[PDB]
Amino acid sequence: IWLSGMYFHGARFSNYEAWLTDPTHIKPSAQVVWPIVGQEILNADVGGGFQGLQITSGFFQLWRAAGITSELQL
Amino acid sequence: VRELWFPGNKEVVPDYLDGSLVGDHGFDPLGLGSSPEQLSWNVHAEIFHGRLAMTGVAGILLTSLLHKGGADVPEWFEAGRVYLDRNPNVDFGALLFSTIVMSGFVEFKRLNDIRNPGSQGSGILPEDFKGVGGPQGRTVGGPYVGGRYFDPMGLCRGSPEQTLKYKWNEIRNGRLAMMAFLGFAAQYAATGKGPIDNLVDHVADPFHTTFVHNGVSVPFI
Amino acid sequence: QRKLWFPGVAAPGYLDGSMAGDRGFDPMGLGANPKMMTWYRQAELQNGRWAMLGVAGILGQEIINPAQWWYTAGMPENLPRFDSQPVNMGGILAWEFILMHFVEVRRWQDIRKKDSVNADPFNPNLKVPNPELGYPGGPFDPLGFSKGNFKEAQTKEIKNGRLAMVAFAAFTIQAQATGKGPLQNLTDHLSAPFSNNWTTNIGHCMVPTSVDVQGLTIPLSCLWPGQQM
Amino acid sequence: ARANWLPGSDFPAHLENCKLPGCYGFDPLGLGANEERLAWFAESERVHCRWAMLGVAGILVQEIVKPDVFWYTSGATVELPFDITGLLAFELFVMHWVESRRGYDIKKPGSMDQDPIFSNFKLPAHEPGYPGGIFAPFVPGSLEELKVKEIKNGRLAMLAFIGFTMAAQVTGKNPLAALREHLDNPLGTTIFSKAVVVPGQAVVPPCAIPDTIEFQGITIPAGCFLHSLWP
Amino acid sequence: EILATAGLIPATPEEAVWFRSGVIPPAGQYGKYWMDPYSLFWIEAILMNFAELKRWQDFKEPGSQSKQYFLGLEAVFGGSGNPAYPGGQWFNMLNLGKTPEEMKKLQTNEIRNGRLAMIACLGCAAQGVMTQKGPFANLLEHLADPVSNNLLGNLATILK
Amino acid sequence: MKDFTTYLSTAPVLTLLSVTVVAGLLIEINRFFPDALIAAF
Amino acid sequence: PKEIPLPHEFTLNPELMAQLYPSFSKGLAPFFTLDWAQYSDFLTFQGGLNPVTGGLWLTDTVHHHLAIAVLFLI
Ligand code: CLA
Ligand code: CLA
Ligand SMILES: CC(/C=C/C=C(C)/C=C/[C@@]12O[C@]1(C)C[C@@H](O)CC2(C)C)=C\C=C\C=C(C)\C=C\C=C(C)\C=C\[C@@]12O[C@]1(C)C[C@@H](O)CC2(C)C
Ligand SMILES: CC1=C[C@H](O)CC(C)(C)[C@H]1/C=C/C(C)=C/C=C/C(C)=C/C=C/C=C(C)/C=C/C=C(C)/C=C/C1=C(C)C[C@H](O)CC1(C)C
Ligand SMILES: CC1=C[C@H](O)CC(C)(C)[C@H]1/C=C/C(C)=C/C=C/C(C)=C/C=C/C=C(C)/C=C/C=C(C)/C=C/C1=C(C)C[C@H](O)CC1(C)C
Ligand SMILES: CC1=C[C@H](O)CC(C)(C)[C@H]1/C=C/C(C)=C/C=C/C(C)=C/C=C/C=C(C)/C=C/C=C(C)/C=C/C1=C(C)C[C@H](O)CC1(C)C
Ligand SMILES: Oc1cc(O)cc(O)c1
Repeated sequence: IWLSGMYFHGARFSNYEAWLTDPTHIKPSAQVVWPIVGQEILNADVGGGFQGLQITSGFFQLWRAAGITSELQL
Repeated sequence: VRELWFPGNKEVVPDYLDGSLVGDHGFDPLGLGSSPEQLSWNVHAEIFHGRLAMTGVAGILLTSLLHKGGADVPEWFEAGRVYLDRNPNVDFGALLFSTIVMSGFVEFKRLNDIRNPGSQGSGILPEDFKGVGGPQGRTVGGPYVGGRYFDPMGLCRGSPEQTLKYKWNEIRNGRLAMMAFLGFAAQYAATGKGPIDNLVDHVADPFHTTFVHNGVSVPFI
Repeated sequence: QRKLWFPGVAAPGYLDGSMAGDRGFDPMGLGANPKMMTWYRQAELQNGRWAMLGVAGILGQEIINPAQWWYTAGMPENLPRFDSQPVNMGGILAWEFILMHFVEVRRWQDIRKKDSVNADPFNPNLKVPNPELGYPGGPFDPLGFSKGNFKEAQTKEIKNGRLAMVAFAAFTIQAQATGKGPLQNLTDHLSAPFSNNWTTNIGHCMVPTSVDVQGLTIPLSCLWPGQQM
Repeated sequence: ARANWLPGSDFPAHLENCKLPGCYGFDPLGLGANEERLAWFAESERVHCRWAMLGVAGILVQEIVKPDVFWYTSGATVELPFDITGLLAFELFVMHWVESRRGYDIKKPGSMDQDPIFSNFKLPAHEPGYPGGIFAPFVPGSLEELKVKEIKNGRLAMLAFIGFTMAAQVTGKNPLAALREHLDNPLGTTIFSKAVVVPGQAVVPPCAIPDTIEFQGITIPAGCFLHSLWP
Repeated sequence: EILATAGLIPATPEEAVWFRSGVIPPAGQYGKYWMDPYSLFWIEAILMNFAELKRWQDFKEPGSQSKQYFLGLEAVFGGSGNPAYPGGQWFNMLNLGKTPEEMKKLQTNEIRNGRLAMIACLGCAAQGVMTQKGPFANLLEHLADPVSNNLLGNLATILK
Repeated sequence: MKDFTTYLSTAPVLTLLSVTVVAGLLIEINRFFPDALIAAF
Repeated sequence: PKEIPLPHEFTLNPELMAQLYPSFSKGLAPFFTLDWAQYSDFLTFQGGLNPVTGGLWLTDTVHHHLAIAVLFLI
């Protein structure tokens, strides 16, 4: 279930597709927060026209090594 | 004994479903009516849902037929918006409040009847609103309310065989109408057209007009 | 019974052999129910008699009017004219619907309760003596071809009806696959059987997708998904 | 009895020993299963029979005497000697009085049998739905056969009125006019000749009645009875 | 493939292969059916659901499947002691194998033929993946040159 | 069904459901009425 | 990334995969003939890291997984 959640978040709330085109400047992000009490500030400008929390789990690198490329595969 | 929702397999048939209830086929794999009071509540909910679904489906079908003929009758998925547009003097909140209040009055009458089977057949109401019972061996109240107002033609008054046949007709039609409303919602969400529209487009071209060609059920197709 | 449809098959218990044409068939068990067996027997008699009339009519019209194809003999432009009245398929359907409805309701009522509608609605004295279901007799048997061995004649009728049903299915498939009449198909096969058989004709639907009947479009289709000519 | 709506069938249990006139055992839905409901429906059927007979006779006579006036639109094209409002009010008042008396007589047999103005006059004892006395000063034959005749003629009149309204909505002509039109071409004037539905196409005859009619200063709907449901 | 190789059907031998009928769209598909394969699978799922579920219920309860009404067909669903051999009025129309010894012999024939067919199906799948052709084509090519056309000779080209 | 409803009535299940309902209500109150520093009536 | 062929186009097409790795034009024949050296293009033992991505050579990882798989199976 945890793995499914990781893949789903990387496929719907991430910038993996944009990160593939620029993996050295775009910071990986796979979490988006809702705007409720000013917490939307946590949605950093990671890059590629995306806003979210910077992740450090290394899932983007793993997926790239596996040749995921697209979000449909995730 | 009686026909089951799955020929053979008496293990899946629950013990509380002995066949006395109308429309009983031993269907309850999840055991949602294991408790007696829960079973009674579910019986009331099922008959109410069937009647409501039949009324809604009949209205939707008639409005769709009128819309196809050229009448100024909008579709079911847009009837509310259309009516609100042609009547700009009717506040939406006011209509919602009025609907909730009137429905609350009748629903509270029915609710008190559910709590006390024969408590609404007096006071500001005649004995006709007391109910005839049926489920769980009850002889008063329940979803089957006889009288001269909820049964003016007296179809359930006289010959128990006719009453049983009509009760089975009602429950079967209610279940069919519930499934029909579910299909209406799914078809509208997949194709974006009404029921009659889908039926005529399918009859005109049987193959190439199935759920696989709507682009929603089968995403890659 | 004695001889069955297949060598060594076990005839079902309910197929004793009393009924005409009983060859111990019924591999689906549709006759295990007595009431359903009676209804199916009535349906078999009706289908066999109608198939006999249809096959005889198709063959007769092909012999007398070979220029007209039985498959398309129903279009309004091919309907023979006997008077100056206009051609209206709806009007013709009205007569047939009313008369057929009346006669079929009478037969149905007889099936429900035997000898219940055996009397004339106007003259109670005039009665139809039907010894069994599907065999009214009386006015329906003016020549009196019964009286004698009734079971033998019944067997002949049921066998002829079954043969006619098979023949009608054959006529339909042959017309949809070749676009000709049964006699025409038989003649063509006798000329070049190696090149005019079911192997070459099958897979072709020689019938248009739809037909225009005085404005009304009737969707047409073969009995099997052919190549649409 | 031997007179059955379906020869060879069996009369329903509630319709057995049925003493009502014109009782041929027709009740597939069992609407007459209840005894009280059966009597109420009998009174309703008798009143419908008489009203339909009067209406059909009036429509036929109006068409014969005045063939240039459409019975369907006669409500708004006749030129009333009085006013529509006053006429409707007067009719409603008198109809309320007579209908209330009749309905109460059905609910309670001898409750509405005395003259309120002249105490000396009183309707003699009778059966529900058949007043008699001053209402039947001439009876040519036995009452039972005449009752059967009345019920049968009333049923035929109801069917005739429905046919009249449907023919007026489909053809826009009067009863005899539609009959003459059908006689000039029987194979082309039937409902099967104008309407037909098939899996893929449907032919629906156009409405011969205007969508709306203008009466006085307002507009009245008056269209077609479920045109979208027409074949 | 055999009928197409002889020209009996209007399909080329390379188009009549079993893995190109539409079962695997990537490997090829026949787009001339009366309706698309997905809807065909929908009908297939409903029909097979009915048949397989009734068979399973009979396996669980041998006496069932012949009690509930099923358009009159339930009269031939009584089965027998062995779930694999119902052979009633329909499953054993011709009444073949009247004696127990004859039935045992026929059952042995059925088991041996089925095992050979299982092995053959697996072989057909493997050959199709490694030769990209049909079973009949593989057999003919092997007959033409057996020393060259075989498993060892086809190792160089497996998906070409 | 009775046992299931009894399990749903246990202290942990009821505590989590009550906390979730209260948190959801507060979140929606702050979503529709945000930045409520004082009780301005 | 949107221009690279899909994974199945590489898994079931030895021609394209051969265009990327020429040793694949020989199929599985070298593996069964004990001439594994032919597979040295995609089964390397380089070392270090890929100068473009900064990670280990995927060919080296493939060779590593194959070797450990044989060892574990034995
Ligand atoms: C909300 C409508 C509703 C309700 C309240 C009931 C209630 C009842 N049904 Mg019934 N049924 C329904 C709809 C409903 N049914 C429909 C539409 C059909 C046609 C498929 C049937 C067919 C049916 C049969 C054949 C039988 C019953 C029977 C029963 C009784 C025993 C079952 C039980 O106790 O579980 C109670 C049921 C519920 C509490 C409903 C739970 C709904 C779940 C939680 C949601 C999931 C539904 C669906 C799979 C997801 C779609 C939702 C989404 C797409 C929006 C009971 C009183 C049995 C009986 O003895 O009759 C008296 C029986 O034999 N039902
Ligand atoms: C060569 C393979 C083979 C063999 C030897 C058998 C043998 C047997 N089967 Mg079996 N069967 C097979 C294939 C085979 N089957 C396949 C592929 C299926 C899947 C459809 C079945 C499904 C099946 C069922 C469901 C049942 C049997 C039963 C039986 C037993 C009954 C006796 C019998 O009919 O003999 C078999 C005779 C032959 C194999 C010779 C026929 C060979 C030709 C080519 C077949 C032509 C059939 C054709 C469609 C005929 C159509 C018209 C026809 C009705 C006149 C018997 C031991 C029944 C049983 O268990 O009895 C208690 C039973 O219940 N079979
Ligand atoms: C009430 C209902 C529909 C009513 C619709 C109405 C009023 C529509 C109203 C309007 O349209 C009009 C007229 C006009 C429009 O302009 C506006 C709206 C307002 C839209 C459908 C219910 C629909 C209800 C449905 C479909 C219920 C299905 C339940 C099922 C199948 C449950 C099965 C089982 O529960 C059992 C029985 C046993 C368990 O153990 C196992 C499982 C399997 C869980
Ligand atoms: C026995 C059994 C039992 C088991 O158990 C099971 C099973 C197997 C199911 C079984 C079997 C069955 C079968 C075989 C069936 C079949 C049938 C048929 C064929 C019918 C037809 C049937 C047929 C028919 C009626 C037909 C008829 C016909 C007709 C009228 C015709 C008409 C016509 C004509 C004149 C001419 C013109 O121009 C055209 C038309 C119009 C066209
Ligand atoms: C019995 C039963 C039982 C079972 O069980 C079931 C079922 C089936 C349901 C059933 C049946 C039913 C039915 C059929 C019904 C119907 C009825 C009708 C038709 C009525 C009418 C009815 C009808 C009617 C009254 C009518 C009337 C009419 C009228 C008055 C008219 C009038 C008029 C005139 C003069 C003239 C002017 O200018 C116009 C007007 C004004 C218009
Ligand atoms: C049940 C019943 C009962 C009643 O009563 C009677 C009756 C009717 C008789 C019945 C039925 C029966 C049946 C169905 C039968 C069928 C069978 C079959 C189909 C077999 C096959 C069977 C089949 C089989 C073995 C098959 C085999 C195969 C093979 C070897 C193959 C081989 C191969 C391969 C690998 C590949 C290569 O590249 C080529 C080749 C060389 C070609
Ligand atoms: O709907 C009604 C029934 C009844 O018996 C009397 C009445 O006046 C109205």
